[PDB]
Amino acid sequence: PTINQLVRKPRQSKIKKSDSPALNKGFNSKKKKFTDLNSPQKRGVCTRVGTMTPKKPNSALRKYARVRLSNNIEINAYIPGIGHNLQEHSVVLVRGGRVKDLPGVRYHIVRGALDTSGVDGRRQGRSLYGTKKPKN
Amino acid sequence: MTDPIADMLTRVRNANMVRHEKLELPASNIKKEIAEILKSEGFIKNVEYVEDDKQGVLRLFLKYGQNDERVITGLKRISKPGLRVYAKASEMPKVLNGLGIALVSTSEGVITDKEARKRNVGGEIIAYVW
RNA sequence: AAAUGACCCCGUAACUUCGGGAGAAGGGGUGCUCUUUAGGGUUAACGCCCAGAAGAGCCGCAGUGAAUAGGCCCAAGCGA
RNA sequence: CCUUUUAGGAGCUAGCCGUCGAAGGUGGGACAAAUGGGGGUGAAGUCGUAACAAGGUAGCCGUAUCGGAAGGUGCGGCUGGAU
RNA sequence: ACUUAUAGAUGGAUCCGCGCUGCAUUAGCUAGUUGGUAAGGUAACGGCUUACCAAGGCAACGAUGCAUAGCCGACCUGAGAGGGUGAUCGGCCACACUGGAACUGAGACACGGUCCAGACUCCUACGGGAGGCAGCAGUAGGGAAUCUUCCGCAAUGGGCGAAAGCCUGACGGAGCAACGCCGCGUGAGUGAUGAAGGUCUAUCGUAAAACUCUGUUAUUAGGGAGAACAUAUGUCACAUCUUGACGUACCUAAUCAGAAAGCCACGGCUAACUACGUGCCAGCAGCCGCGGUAAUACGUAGGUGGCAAGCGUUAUCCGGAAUUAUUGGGCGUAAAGCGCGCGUAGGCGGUUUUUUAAGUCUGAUGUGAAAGCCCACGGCUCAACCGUGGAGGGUCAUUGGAAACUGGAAAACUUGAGUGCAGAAGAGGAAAGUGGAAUUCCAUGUGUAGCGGUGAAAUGCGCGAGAUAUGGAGGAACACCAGUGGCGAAGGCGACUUUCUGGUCUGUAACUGACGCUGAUGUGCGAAAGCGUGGGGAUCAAACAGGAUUAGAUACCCUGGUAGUCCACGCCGUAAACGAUGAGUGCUAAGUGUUAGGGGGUGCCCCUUAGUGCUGCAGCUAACGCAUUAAGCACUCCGCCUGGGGAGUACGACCGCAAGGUUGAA
Repeated sequence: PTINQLVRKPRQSKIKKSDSPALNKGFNSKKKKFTDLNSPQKRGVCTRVGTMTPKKPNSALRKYARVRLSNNIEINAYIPGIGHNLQEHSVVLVRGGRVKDLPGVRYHIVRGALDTSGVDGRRQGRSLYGTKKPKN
Repeated sequence: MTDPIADMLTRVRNANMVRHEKLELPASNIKKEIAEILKSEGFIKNVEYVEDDKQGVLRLFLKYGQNDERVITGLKRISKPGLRVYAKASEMPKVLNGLGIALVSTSEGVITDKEARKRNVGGEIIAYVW
């Protein structure tokens, strides 16, 4: 803890990397290179539906979504809830980041969000997987 | 031996750890100032000055009080060749809300922590001896 | 078969057994009159021998105006 | 407001010798970017038999040599070796 | 109302200064590097092109390259240092299709100029036109949202004008996006527990009704909030017979009853209430965390904690994050200490007086403005929109007196030193091998049934090896003085016939009167093997030839077997350099084992001027250990470290005979 060589030679900070690096980004075609944006809002347009089986910690069954973002790369999602949207090819409002217990996926759906409304079997949630005009 | 008082300073508290005194130490012209201005408060058995040339010899003879307990509980210098920190005589800090004392050289003779506050004089204000 | 080719000045890659590759590749300059000073040792100094930059001008379609002088680059196979 | 006003010996803008000539134009690899096997990892039919205590040929490190992890040899600091 | 000797001024600035970021995968330095010397010229000195000559000017200190490239009143904000983004808000500057551009200006290469090269939707008897909203719109759009072509000078006059007058597209008039948040308004006097009961089976039920209260939303109405404009009016102080698109606001206004969408998880933390659906079928889940037959989580259902213009989410730095350490950083141990003999620059860099009179002590001064400052307040239906500035504008217009000192820097002190040193140690090192473990070889003094072999045997030397040694020199090591002893910085290390060699220093210090500390320049150099001579076998050890195995072997086992095993020459470096200990200043019980060698000494008692290893007082660190002979407390440098991987894999820069290094985002 000696200060001579401290202006001769400095120190570092910690070492951390931020969250969702292949997110918060809008891929170019005119100038071909991405934008570092951290946008509030964004879209999702669909390529498949997707589902993998081996689930230990829950040990029930539920699928997810394989939705591609701009212009030739693998981007993957998951539908956290009791609502099955047996759909695809949508145009939505993204939710950024991952919910607990799925590795590598960081992209999601807001309730409603211009494509569908949601799993309409919900009426008590009034704020989960599709819930609009709910008597409070 | 480049600081002629350096370790000798805390050697008060690193000699009186269990309140002990067998440590003779070497001198200065401020080892005619380090141990001579707190006898102003009855702090030493005897350091009257150094009685030799070439910055010689001195009995440290550190007075211990009536509660048996560390006259100097702890102590650091914060002023050494290699650590030069110079402040003004105004906000000379509050040395444990004023519980300690300072004995140091000034820009107008020699003072203490009883002078900087009421004379606006001093340079490298040194330590907090208690 | 054609093309490149002499001399002078720029500039020169990957690779390597550090010798090379290499004249790598790429460019640019030369006619004639007149000046200037740039030479030398052959010398008693231009007689004698030339050759060195910087400027002025004159002419043609073309100025080593004829003859004689390496075509380059990238990638495989085989044998030093 | 050049003053043989045409004009001219000079001489001013326009022709003629030129003067550098930025930029574009092409000239080379560095650069390039969606793209055009290493690994990184998957998600389990599969595989060796153990390291943890003289644990099942004791437990490890670099290295003449190892090598589907595990698994075994010479040699350097070794014990983090028990009797 | 003209032109000039002249002015106060305008953007600026001719320019000075600190303002003026990162990339070490970029030091042997650009030929102008050092600066003097030009006819020249910009309101402007002058390598600015040129004018004359010598570079080592550089120099391991960032020459230079070099990647975003505005700054600065703003905003979230700290306790404070300020610390960052500087977008509404820009006061200053880079910038108007493009390369220019002969031009020019009360201010130049000029956003609807002036020409000529380009590729654009294009207009043209194809004179050939030259235009692009980094200036309001709107079109195909890309679109989380990403706006009114509503109006036209009236809030300021630039310019033209002796003047009456303009253009506003400078500035204005706004669908307003519930974007900011507020001004507050959509129910009242309420009500006996009050029902026909919705999780639970008394709960939100003081639910309800049907009675009354406020204007404030809504039927109208008159709606004139500010404010002073102007040659001739009579003689830059200045002015009348000259200022209502929004010009209707404050709209009390009688006022009916003109509802304030709906809240999340629904337990406990992030603050939440219980359950039928649910039998692991769907499935709960801000780090913690839940359904398999009582989800005090889930589907759904009446709400308590926060709420009414508000519900879950979107992601940016702030104190919080003390996971920057300017305030607030580890060393043996997370995630961390030197191969060290070596060691440039310099961070640090003896004692005392010091010549210094710079600076700090701090300060006379200058006291040069701020709208607002460490504050508060006044105009305002309080909130959108303005203001007194006492805090002097932050060494700014003057340099100081305290020598106590980093500072133009004269010395002295010496015991702290190094060569003198008795020399003296120990495996500090270089010493041939006279002699000896003399080796598996074999006629052999001697011979044949064994030298010998084993978890399990073949391996293996006998159709003329043997047993140990009679010649037995040799390939070689001191085998025995050999100890943990101790030279030396770690790797080490063994008779000497000894060929040589330093320091180390044990006692005080003779000389000189600071005789300087970590040490990235350099140099570097450091374990068998990997490395260099051919020797290369004493022949063991790798491979293994080979047997053998409980159910399970090319094997640690086993005779023998080709690098190496017997090395005087090129350079090195990975190891548990597991020594995981980095080095200046002493240290609060000293004894103790004692070391060749010794301060007082003389198979008798010893102290460090000493040295080691310590049981361990004493006190700290962090659970532990150090300890008169200290990780503890005080001045130190190369520095690293600041939760884990993966990560040294794209890729990579420079050393280099070789293992190879030594770099480096994701």
